[PDB]
Amino acid sequence: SVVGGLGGYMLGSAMSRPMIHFGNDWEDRYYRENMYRYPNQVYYRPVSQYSNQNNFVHDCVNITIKQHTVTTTTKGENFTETDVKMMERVVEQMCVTQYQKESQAYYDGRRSS
Repeated sequence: SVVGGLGGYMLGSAMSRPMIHFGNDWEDRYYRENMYRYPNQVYYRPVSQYSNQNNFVHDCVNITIKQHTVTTTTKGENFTETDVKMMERVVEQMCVTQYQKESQAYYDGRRSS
């Protein structure tokens, strides 16, 4: 299964974008401009071999950014470490929450959810 070019991951739903302002006086305004460039969603693996939360998040901050750092970057996207970092933050935030949900779609079978 491949939701375009994943290869064998899930691809999440798209949601609002966190306002990431970093405590800086350029990184807020910088991100506020360029934020539309980022994937509005994240890639991931099933939590059914993870049990932690943060392990999953590293493993999906990996795949999401990796994909965009190879995939979009070959298709005439091109970003800096500075942008790749704003992506890093965004993906971290969105992925923790994707985890909380897919967790509630992994262990949930013992409840009604």
